[PDB]
Amino acid sequence: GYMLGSAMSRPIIHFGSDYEDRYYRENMHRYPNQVYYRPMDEYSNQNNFVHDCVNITIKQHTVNFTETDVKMMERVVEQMCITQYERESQA
Ligand SMILES: [Cl-]
Repeated sequence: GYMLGSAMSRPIIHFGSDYEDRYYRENMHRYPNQVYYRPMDEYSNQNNFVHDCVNITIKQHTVNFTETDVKMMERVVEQMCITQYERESQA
């Protein structure tokens, strides 16, 4: 029973690796702009929410993708899952 959030903008994250900084700029459109999540009411801890959200969002979006893609999406979808938590908090 994982819901799917509405579209949001993909963040722009900068990486220490010059390769990865640039890889992200070019490929960022290949990554989710929505996130899967179990509902905020089933968690006391945002860390568990985000962790779940990242795991499911990245599975659903691969169930095409490099190892580098998965580092990218780990940092970037976390940040989107945090945004989504913010969305549910406000509500
Ligand atoms: Cl996480």
